[PDB]
Amino acid sequence: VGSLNCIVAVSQNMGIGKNGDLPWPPLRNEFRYFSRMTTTSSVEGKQNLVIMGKKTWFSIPEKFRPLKGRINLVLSRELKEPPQGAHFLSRSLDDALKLTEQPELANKVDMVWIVGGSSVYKEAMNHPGHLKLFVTRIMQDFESDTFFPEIDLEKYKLLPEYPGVLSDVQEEKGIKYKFEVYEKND
Ligand SMILES: Nc1nc(N)c2cc(CNc3cc(Cl)ccc3Cl)cnc2n1
Repeated sequence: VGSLNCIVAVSQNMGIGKNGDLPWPPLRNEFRYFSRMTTTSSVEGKQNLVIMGKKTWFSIPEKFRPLKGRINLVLSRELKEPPQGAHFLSRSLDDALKLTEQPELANKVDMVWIVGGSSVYKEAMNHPGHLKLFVTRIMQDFESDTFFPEIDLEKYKLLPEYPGVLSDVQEEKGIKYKFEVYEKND
């Protein structure tokens, strides 16, 4: 299995959701970036795995589920089988990553991308090991009801650039944003 990664877009007051939708109007190129980063696999004959909580799964418009070209795994203790359109179900993050070593996944998965929501991000971020965060900073405040966990900069180093990742300020629908990549290894 390849690298372990979180990807997120967050507003200036750390918001990632309001009522199961984006705090901000849709940003088409920002989404294109999320799709390209999560879908692109370095390794022939493998796909990337996306891991998400139940609420994150149901927040994706039906037409985009499952995320195409990616293996889709949902996390839930309540659900007893993968939701309609999803591929895998695990009770927890540690379980999902364990499954990634089983015969049925071991040779199929390249990168793993955690795509939300708050508790799954939080658990990943303080679990020892090599982890990157791909963070889009939406540089305004947006009313939100779910939030990104604190990034501990003592552990997470902001990379000065990354191949495939624009370094400069982006702007869509009047809203400035920028892409960042953080890395820890502990
Ligand atoms: N950088 C970044 N990282 C993520 N994890 C993202 C996740 C999504 C989720 N997809 C989606 C979700 C809702 Cl709530 C409404 C409509 C759509 Cl198309 C969209 N953009 C993302 N950008």
